[PDB]
Amino acid sequence: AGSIPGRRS
Amino acid sequence: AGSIPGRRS
Amino acid sequence: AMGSMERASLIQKAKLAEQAERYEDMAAFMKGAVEKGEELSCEERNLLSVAYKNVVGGQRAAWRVLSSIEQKSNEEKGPEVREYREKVETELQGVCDTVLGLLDSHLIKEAGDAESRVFYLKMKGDYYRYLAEVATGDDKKRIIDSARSAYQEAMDISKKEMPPTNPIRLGLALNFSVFHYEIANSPEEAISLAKTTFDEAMADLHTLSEDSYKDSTLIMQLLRDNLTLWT
Amino acid sequence: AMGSMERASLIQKAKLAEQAERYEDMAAFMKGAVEKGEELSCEERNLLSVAYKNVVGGQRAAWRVLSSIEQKSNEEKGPEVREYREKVETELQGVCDTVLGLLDSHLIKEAGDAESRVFYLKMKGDYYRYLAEVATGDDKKRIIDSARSAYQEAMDISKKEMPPTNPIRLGLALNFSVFHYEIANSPEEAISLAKTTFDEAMADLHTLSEDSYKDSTLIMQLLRDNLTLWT
Ligand SMILES: *Cc1ccc([N+](=O)[O-])c(N2CCC(O)CC2)c1
Ligand SMILES: *Cc1ccc([N+](=O)[O-])c(N2CCC(O)CC2)c1
Repeated sequence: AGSIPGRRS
Repeated sequence: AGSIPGRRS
Repeated sequence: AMGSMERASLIQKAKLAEQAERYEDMAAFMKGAVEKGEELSCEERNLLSVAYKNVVGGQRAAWRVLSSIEQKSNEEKGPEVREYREKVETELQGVCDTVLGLLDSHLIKEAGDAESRVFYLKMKGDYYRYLAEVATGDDKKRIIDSARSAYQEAMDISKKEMPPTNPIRLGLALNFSVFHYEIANSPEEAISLAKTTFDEAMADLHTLSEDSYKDSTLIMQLLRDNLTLWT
Repeated sequence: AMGSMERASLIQKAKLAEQAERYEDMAAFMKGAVEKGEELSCEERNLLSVAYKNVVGGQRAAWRVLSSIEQKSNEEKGPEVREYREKVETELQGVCDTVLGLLDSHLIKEAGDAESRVFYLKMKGDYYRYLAEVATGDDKKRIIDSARSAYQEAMDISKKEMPPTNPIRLGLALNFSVFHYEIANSPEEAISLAKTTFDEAMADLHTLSEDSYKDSTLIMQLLRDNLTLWT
């Protein structure tokens, strides 16, 4: 399913 | 303001 | 760089790159297709424009972010914001010069039908306009004149050869109005052009099929959106 | 390529590139910073990870689009979809090899504190996992083993040295569970690990400040989201 996403910027 | 946008894909 | 690949394979890979949102690849494939030396079909012209619009769109967005930071800084932040803004700016200028070079060698000179010639001259105006967005001083003046001249030739052809609802004619007028408002410090000319373009298209909608009506009214809404922001 | 730029300038330009969403630039700046040979601080490690996660994320998304098209094709569509999928795949593999090479020369060997060593070993597992997503056959087996070994060493350190709510420990367990589910064909191990990680973090939340509680519960929600999809 989902791994850790990158932080937004 | 806004020019023609590119089409989406 | 694409000289060993078949024209038809470059076009197919450009379509795949669009689906994959790989717009730098898409632009390289379409540059290779143009450099085969044959004229481009309607859909191939659209692929060329979409590819470069996305590449230069990312660069313009980044340049605006960096320019805003640089303007805020002028505590001593060091040369880094300016240096990096300059790097992005040079890359953007290189993409614009590449597109302009394709148009000059030899897309425009071989374009005889109104649909192709207007499309390419509008692109020429657009890419000089993107150069003008980052230019300063006297350089800015000549770049602005080059954008204006390309748009004006496209306008003259479009008014003689295309109905007022033609989507290319409408998009040309939209972008030339943005040029007047944002680049040439002529907001009244921008508003006049957008209003007249909208009104003349409205009066021609009755001639269109359902599908053409949808295409034309979509661009008319963009003219109206700009008029709402400008008035 | 960045050897002439100051370490501090590379770090500042990486932060600017993040703001400008120029992630390829960001990754090049952070590679240059790593190659200065000094250890990375907590925030510099985050910059390195964000940069490469975005680069390889775009490649993975494109590879999935192209792989799906290729699978649909197998009318004769010619070699183009396969050729272009292979091009993207090779580029993705090159980025993963670059990241793995930075970790091996010499980030992991110099990382003695648990926070740095676990972070780098989790990255090692992640980039072998991205290699495994595109690998076939016996190559896939050794790549899978390399991902598993990196994640397992990180898990062993994290369980000895970090509280069960530590965000790096939580994200490691999340990604190792995804490895089990998506790569290693071990959905039961994935579910067990996600459940045990969630439950042990829940029991430790009472020790945390408001800000740490927010950080830990955000990742716990990701574990719960996966458990909802898997059960
Ligand atoms: C693998 C992992 C686990 C936790 C966190 N975190 O809580 O910050 C991260 N970072 C996310 C923010 C940034 O993208 C760097 C990595 C990563
Ligand atoms: C400049 C302009 C005007 C109209 C249209 N159009 O109605 O298609 C376009 N295209 C938009 C779709 C694609 O991005 C190519 C250009 C452009």
